[PDB]
Amino acid sequence: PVKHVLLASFKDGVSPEKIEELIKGYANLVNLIEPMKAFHWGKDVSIENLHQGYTHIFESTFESKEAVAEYIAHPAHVEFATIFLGSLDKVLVIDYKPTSVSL
Amino acid sequence: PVKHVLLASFKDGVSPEKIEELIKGYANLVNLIEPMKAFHWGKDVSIENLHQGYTHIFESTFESKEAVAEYIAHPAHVEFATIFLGSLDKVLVIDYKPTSVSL
Ligand SMILES: [Mg+2]
Ligand SMILES: [Mg+2]
Repeated sequence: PVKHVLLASFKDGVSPEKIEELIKGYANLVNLIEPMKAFHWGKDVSIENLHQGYTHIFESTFESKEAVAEYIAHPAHVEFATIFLGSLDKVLVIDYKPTSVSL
Repeated sequence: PVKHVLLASFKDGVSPEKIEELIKGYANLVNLIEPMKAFHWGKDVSIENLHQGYTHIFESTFESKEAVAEYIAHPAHVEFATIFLGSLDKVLVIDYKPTSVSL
């Protein structure tokens, strides 16, 4: 359905340990928030030098645009987002419905 | 394996028709380039106002980091990239190996 993509840069002084702690917390929102169905992440390993300072990507899966909105309004999201966003330099969010060249 | 993510903003004066033409061309690289295995895209429909001016996302799937490198070096990529990049304002690329909280 709808993929919720967040790209991030962790601020100076955020440890690798705090990053893995934060990522486990973000992923836990699957469990805490009904509409969020799955969570995957990655550290950038590109070679093109086009990452624009972002180092990580987080993708969460939803069944609809309305489900993403419910997630954003959910008090567990609002609480955790303060924690997570507090450790970021850069953030970028895009939501899309995966489309392909299909018949 | 490795997901190759490109975020884009189309420059002023690129028509919706030229965009769909360009997207069909990018997607065709699946066919032209062995290492590229699948292609999906989306227009941003986020509500958070965090998209940083990017409007589209393109995700291509590869089997390895080496396969992405082969794609970048492939002459069909080099030719088409001039065309596609010529119509962009903003571009951002990240490659990642999808990771999850798993046992
Ligand atoms: Mg859930
Ligand atoms: Mg191919």
